[PDB]
Amino acid sequence: TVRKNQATLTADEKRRFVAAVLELKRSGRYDEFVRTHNEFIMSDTDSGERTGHRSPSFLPWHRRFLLDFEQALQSVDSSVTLPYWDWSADRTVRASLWAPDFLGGTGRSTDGRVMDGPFAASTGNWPINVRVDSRTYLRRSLGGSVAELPTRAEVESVLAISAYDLPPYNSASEGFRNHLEGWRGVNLHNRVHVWVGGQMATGVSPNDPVFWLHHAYVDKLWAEWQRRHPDSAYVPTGGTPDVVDLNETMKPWNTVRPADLLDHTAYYTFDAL
Amino acid sequence: AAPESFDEVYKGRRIQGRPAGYEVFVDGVQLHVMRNADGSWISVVSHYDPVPTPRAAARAAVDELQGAPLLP
Ligand SMILES: [Cu+2]
Ligand SMILES: [Cu+2]
Ligand SMILES: [Cu+2]
Repeated sequence: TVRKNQATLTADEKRRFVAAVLELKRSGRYDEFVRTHNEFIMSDTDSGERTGHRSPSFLPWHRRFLLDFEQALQSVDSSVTLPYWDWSADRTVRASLWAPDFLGGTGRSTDGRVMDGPFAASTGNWPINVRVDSRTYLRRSLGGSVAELPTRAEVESVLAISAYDLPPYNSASEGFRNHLEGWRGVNLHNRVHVWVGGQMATGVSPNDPVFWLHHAYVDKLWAEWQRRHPDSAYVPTGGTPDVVDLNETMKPWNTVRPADLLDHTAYYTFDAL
Repeated sequence: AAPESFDEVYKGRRIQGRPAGYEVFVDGVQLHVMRNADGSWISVVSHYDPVPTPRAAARAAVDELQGAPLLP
């Protein structure tokens, strides 16, 4: 399986991806992914146990999470794979990504409701069930809460950091992981969530299909980082409380460790790295 | 040292905060909030956008909700 840049998908590839996503939704499997992410984002804390976020395992965790989703998508249409969104390149509301034939665009000013695309509430095909408030429609406010998406230069500065992560291994840490996550520095991953707005800026961010494309690229950036620093590897490597060490297993799966997800090629490759 | 409690009406809605390690409520409905290592805060309705204080997080929630009731 090859994960391609969303901007390069053919009309038919976009069609099959959308159809597969909508089916996971109809069957009720999609909402469970949304729930899983929210539950973890709400429990991962700087002071205690953290697995999915603000911790060294943020990367392998979302890697495995995306694999689960891609596998579910493939169970619907075996030809489908997770595309990625290079937000440093496609940074305007005009990117093909936000077209009605793909993900739809930004929400209207009154209530942030997305009005076009296959995930607009009006289609009757994308009810927001797993939520934190009463609104049951997809919402977006592209570039509303934050002016700009990260630039290539800013991404490069983060990819230059040699250390994977550093004690205290949380949102206050220096190193690659935390800068990519965004809690410190120019802010990459976190700022993108904020830029999209709507459900994407909340704990139930997977409600927006763009969630998968965003994380597929963050995941690609980790792969590019490993290429830049072959002498650097996942840390910690043993005996660190509240943090998932290299050879320790990760929740919710329990049967996989960060050591099993370091090499993405065991599961997929990119159109270009 | 946990932050001080607060109570006010922001944009027509009542927001309250109090040490528990801290709880926030919007119109009586609890809002999940978390404290970052650097002292800033985030809520479930803005979990990737740190703000300086719990009240800032409650105000951010009311902003985001645009009048919509919070779900327990
Ligand atoms: Cu996440
Ligand atoms: Cu939280
Ligand atoms: Cu994320």
